[PDB]
Amino acid sequence: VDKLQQKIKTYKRQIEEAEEIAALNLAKFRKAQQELEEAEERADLAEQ
Amino acid sequence: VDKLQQKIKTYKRQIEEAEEIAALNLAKFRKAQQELEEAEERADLAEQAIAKFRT
Repeated sequence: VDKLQQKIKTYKRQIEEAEEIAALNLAKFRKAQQELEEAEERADLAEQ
Repeated sequence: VDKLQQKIKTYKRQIEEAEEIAALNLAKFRKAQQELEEAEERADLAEQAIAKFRT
C-alpha cells in the first residue's frame, strides 16, 4: 500500500503539470484572437 | 487497496484525457496563427501604401 501510495501522489503532481501545459497552450489561442482584431481594425481602416 | 486501485484507474483515465485535450488545443493555434501570418502582411503593405500616398 505504501509504494502504491507513492504512485497516487506522483500521478497527482503529474496531472497538475499536465493541465498547465494544456492551460498555457490555451493562452496563445486567446492571444491570436486578440491580435487578429487589432489587425482587422487596422485592415478595414485601409480598405476604405 | 480496493478503494485505491479503482482510483489509479481513474486518474490514469484523466491524464489520458488531459494530454489529448492539449493536442487539439495546440491544433487550433497552429491553424490560427498561420492565417494570422497571412493576414498581418496585408496591414504592413497597406501602411507603406497610404503613407506614400499621403503627400
